Amino acid sequence: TYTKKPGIETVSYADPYGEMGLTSIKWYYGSLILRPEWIALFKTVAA
Amino acid sequence: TYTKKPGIETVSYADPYGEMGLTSIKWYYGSLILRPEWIALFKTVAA
Amino acid sequence: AYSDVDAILADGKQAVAVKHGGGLVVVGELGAQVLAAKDVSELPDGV
Amino acid sequence: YSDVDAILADGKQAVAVKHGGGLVVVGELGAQVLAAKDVSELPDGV
Amino acid sequence: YSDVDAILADGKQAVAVKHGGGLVVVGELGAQVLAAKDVSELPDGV
Repeated sequence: TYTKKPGIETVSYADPYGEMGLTSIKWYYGSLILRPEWIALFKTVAA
Repeated sequence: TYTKKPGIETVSYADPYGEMGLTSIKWYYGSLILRPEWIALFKTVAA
Repeated sequence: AYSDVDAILADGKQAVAVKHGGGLVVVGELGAQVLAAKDVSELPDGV
Repeated sequence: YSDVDAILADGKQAVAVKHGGGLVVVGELGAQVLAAKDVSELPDGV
Repeated sequence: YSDVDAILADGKQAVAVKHGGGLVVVGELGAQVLAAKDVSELPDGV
């Protein structure tokens, strides 16, 4: 989580008044299927 | 020399996730040949 | 003709922050389409 | 264009936008039309 | 152009490209073509 409150910390040339503030959330993937044979799936149609 | 290491410090509207890095070197150079008659140069061809 | 920044956003035009000289440039989506063209085939219908 | 790298891979260049959301992409034809003083200097396709 | 000072000396404006990387120069006639909702508001030349 990266958060930049609107103020002097976020002025730059773009916003020389510092009226903007951002947020970010970064993560990664996973799901190393150790034994695919154990995982079982059935398909069907609903009503 | 300046260095904007990736992370929170490089968080902005351009990269809200803050993944870029930066490093710059700046300097001033100048020279003046007071006595060009003292500077001597010979030209030749090599083997 | 846009008096305030909100006018550009309310009208739907985009506004790119400007470095060096000048203060701001306003993006029209046709200009964006014109901007995003590799070959004369990819230009919009206008040009 | 799905992801950002597709812009770079295709040779397109993309700028960041402050006033309002968006990411405008620039092309090589988009370059010279942008850099135009008057009617003289634009690509012949224009 | 050789150096960025020549951009402003000519009167052309230059913007900063961050998402991909580079620097594109915007001219006056380029500004008009950039701000166009439809065919009517391009400059007369185009």
